[PDB]
Amino acid sequence: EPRAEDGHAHDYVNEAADASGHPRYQEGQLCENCAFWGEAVQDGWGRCTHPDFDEVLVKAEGWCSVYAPAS
Amino acid sequence: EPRAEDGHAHDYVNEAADASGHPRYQEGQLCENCAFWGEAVQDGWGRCTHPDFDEVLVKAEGWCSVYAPAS
Ligand code: SF4
Ligand code: SF4
Repeated sequence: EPRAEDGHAHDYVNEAADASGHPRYQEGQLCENCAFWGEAVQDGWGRCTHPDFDEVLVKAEGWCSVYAPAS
Repeated sequence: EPRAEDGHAHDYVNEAADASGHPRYQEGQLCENCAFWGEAVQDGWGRCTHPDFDEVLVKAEGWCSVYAPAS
């Protein structure tokens, strides 16, 4: 699938540091340690199970406002 | 806490101007200059001491029909 573009859904960012001034954002929060992290695919990219990112590839070091701590 | 969406309570808008249609609205009126404002908790977002806004965060440039001027 095509790689996700900043702002895709929920304020998505390919560079979590970029989500900085977001009230919900916390240091340490990445698509990688997210409860929506499907599996890795190619060169930092992976799949997000959250229904909203079903047709794009997302980035390991990225972030979105729908972020939940992995269990 | 979570950010407050538009219409949360008392005609709430995260962007003051949007309320230009309210009888109680006046240019220059903002959460940050409101008596119920409990200051920025996060960057551009603060607390509201009004019980109807107690679970959420409100926005410095927002406005609610229960606005009260402050010093
Ligand atoms: S839900 Fe989690 S994994 Fe999916 S894009 Fe947002 S932060 Fe990344
Ligand atoms: S009462 Fe309304 S205008 Fe005043 S701070 Fe709370 S949300 Fe903003």
